[PDB]
Amino acid sequence: SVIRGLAAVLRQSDSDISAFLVTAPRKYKVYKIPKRTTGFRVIAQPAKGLKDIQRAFVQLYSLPVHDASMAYMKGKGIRDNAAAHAGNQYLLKADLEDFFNSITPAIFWRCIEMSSAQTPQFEPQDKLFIEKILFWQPIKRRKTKLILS
DNA sequence: GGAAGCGAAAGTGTCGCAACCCGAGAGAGGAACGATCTCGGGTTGCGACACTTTCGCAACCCTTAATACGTTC
Repeated sequence: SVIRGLAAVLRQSDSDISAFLVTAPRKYKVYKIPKRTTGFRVIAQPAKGLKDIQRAFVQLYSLPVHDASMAYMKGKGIRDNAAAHAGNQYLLKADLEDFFNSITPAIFWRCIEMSSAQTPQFEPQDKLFIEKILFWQPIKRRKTKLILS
């Protein structure tokens, strides 16, 4: 079903979407961006074909997001985030470690299962395709390690 | 995640020294052997240190990226 939806949006055949997705987790270009002090960050960008599929997926399936989440939200940004705290005198900042690379298919599916608000329902057959759409395989030899980039 | 080279940490084995034991031997005391002391060789316990083994830092960025200027993750 996910495949049919994507094929319709991208005006492609079910077969060509399915074929592309077989090795989608490996279709990432890896490069370095300089840090502002010394050193580099390593970035993995999906190939163009995969980016299109990923955008289509996000368009087709609305996942719930809390109002406290300020990043990547339409009409919100760093100004809104800062303004939320401007009237208070005491401040605490905390950070999550390796945030994106900590999110695995296992976490994703657990969150789907646990979620209070109306999550899209996926057929078991679609779960494998979704994993291939959303998660990157950093290590060629280790097919079992999929993470968000 | 983890190349290649490197060294920290930690466990094990080696080996040389000191202390001890043993029998051999020249020959004090005084006039018959053999007292006392030292040579030379062997054993055993000890502990400092050499040797061995494992771990972990982080090169590379995989065929697969985009290019109007800034900010944030």
